[PDB]
Amino acid sequence: RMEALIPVINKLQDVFNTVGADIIQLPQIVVVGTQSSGKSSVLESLVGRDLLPRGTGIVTRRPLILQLVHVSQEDKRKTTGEGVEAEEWGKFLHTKNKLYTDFDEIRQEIENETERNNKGVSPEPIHLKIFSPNVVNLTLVDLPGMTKVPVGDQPKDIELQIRELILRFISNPNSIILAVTAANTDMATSEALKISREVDPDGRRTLAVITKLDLMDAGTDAMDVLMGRVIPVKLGIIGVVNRSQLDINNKKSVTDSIRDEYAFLQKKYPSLANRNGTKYLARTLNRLLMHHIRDCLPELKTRINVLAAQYQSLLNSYGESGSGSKEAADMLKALQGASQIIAEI
Amino acid sequence: RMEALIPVINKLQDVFNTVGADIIQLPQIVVVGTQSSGKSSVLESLVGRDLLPRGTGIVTRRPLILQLVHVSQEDKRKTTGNGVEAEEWGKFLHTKNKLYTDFDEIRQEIENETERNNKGVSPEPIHLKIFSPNVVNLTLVDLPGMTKVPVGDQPKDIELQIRELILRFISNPNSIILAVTAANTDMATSEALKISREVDPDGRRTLAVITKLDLMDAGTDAMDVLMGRVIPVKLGIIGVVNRSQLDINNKKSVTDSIRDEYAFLQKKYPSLANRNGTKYLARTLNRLLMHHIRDCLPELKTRINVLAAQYQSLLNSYGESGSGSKEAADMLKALQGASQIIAEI
Repeated sequence: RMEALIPVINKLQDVFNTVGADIIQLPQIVVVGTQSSGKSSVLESLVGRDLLPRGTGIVTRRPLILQLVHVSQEDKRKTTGEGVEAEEWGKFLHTKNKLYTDFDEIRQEIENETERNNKGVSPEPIHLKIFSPNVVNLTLVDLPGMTKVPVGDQPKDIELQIRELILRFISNPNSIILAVTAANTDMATSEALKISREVDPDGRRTLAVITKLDLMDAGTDAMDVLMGRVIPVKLGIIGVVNRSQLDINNKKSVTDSIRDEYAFLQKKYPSLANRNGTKYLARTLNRLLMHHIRDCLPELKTRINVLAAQYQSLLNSYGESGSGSKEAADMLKALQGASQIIAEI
Repeated sequence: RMEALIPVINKLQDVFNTVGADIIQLPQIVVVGTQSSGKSSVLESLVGRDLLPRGTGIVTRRPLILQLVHVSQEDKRKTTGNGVEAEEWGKFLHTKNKLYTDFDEIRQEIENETERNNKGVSPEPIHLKIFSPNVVNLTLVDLPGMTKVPVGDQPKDIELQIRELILRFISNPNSIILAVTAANTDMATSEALKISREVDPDGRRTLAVITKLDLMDAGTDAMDVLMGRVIPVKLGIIGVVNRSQLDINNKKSVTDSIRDEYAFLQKKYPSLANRNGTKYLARTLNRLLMHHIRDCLPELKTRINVLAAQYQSLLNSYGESGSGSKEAADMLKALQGASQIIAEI
């Protein structure tokens, strides 16, 4: 079937990046949320294990394009450091074709690049492909979390740069914003939903994810929110119950968590349990991204053809080293690779 | 979707094999046809390139379990023995985890194992997994081709052994018979269809494939056959136009071949072109095998548990080396692996 489009857009995310993927306006999902929104837990429940750096320190302030590539369970490698085959592995773009079978080394490597003009915030994303038979085909551009208070309600000046970086990605007209908000907070005044209404006043291209449903105060529930009566978003409202830090320190598996999540949703939200949960979240994002890329593909393949022409006339106006011409030349070479990938189905 | 059943049965096809998979009655598609039925071309049009041994000699007289495993185009290997990422590769069960990037070396291995008590025909199948982004998830156990004339109409007595090998596989109640017949032959007296009516009088579990549609005599066509007015099979009759030996020697690609096949079907069979062709063949067989495995799965995992019980009582009757007890022990060990693989979805 011809909805195998996610790997093609993955290749486009790699062929640009350095030359600038912003002007291409690639169809992708931008993950926005605060730092106590369980944002890292929503991603690790899709991966199926620990991955993201779980110690704060002074790091984890950099975009992370997470590319989950589904494989069959008969597709295995040799463990890094030469038998015993590895069911899952990973590849960083900056390390080229180096293999990563130990997920502790993968998690270490994510933190090794987030720390390396950047005054604490760097716009350059980290490209990481996770090959696994337990994930669906899905790509998520993960952005640094905001503070749960507005910018003026906290001292650190660097927070303005964080919202600048977020607006840089969600200003993409072809980006789908996945806003993550906790249930034990005032979801009508969420920092994730608030900043999404800036580039998308209606809920046209925004899907809301409500986390930590079991951490709400006694006597209330998210029934009014999970039924589409509170948050004005139009791509859907999905509630999940991810792993807590206590579960991770107790080495609870994602498999055990999604099972206990289904039980929590059947007891508390029986009439809504089939449209919520981590399993439903991954299935919806896969279909949502596939349908979105297909709709934006004819626009994208014209966008590449128009941009290369205008960059060519930009080189001639430059005349006959030169940093402006070197920038245009590299961009023209990236568009040549982009046109080849689109041409190959 | 939880149609991850083709890799599961692929693992079962490997976990048995040595101990005997006949009594397990695995859900699989058995390809039957004559020497000149274009059966080998129907297999290479699904693989997408040359694969099967193309020199006769006196060999290729063994079953071939061909397991096409789809991969994403970002899933590549190192070439056996230049950088050069490998989009496709292969692994033989007898060579364990050895990699095969040169497809000429893969063809060589098929003939190295098909030649190695057997008096010209060996029931031991050759297990070969082909990982490729240009194939669909599909498994086809290919059996040695018969003679175009009946057994009594040719001198070699080994043909009786050939018919026995086919009847051994298609007598499986859970096997789907893929009958391959040429269009320039009398399909009412086809050697492939007639042996299929022995184990399957109606076309309950038989799909007919008509090849070489462009090789029919002037003034005739397969319109009466592709409309279900001739061959009494019930899973469907699909006609294809595969590469000839002239096209293979001229290094024609399968992409160009299916290009000419679609054009031929628009000219000669305009009202039926939509339900025929190689693309339709792979798409139909992929759904056909997936649905068949899902229908046979609840009974299959009951069979494994019952067989293990009956093999246990068989050991007890044996009492207190011994080839009969060793056979029962191996079957209990293989069924132990089968039960674990089935338990994991």
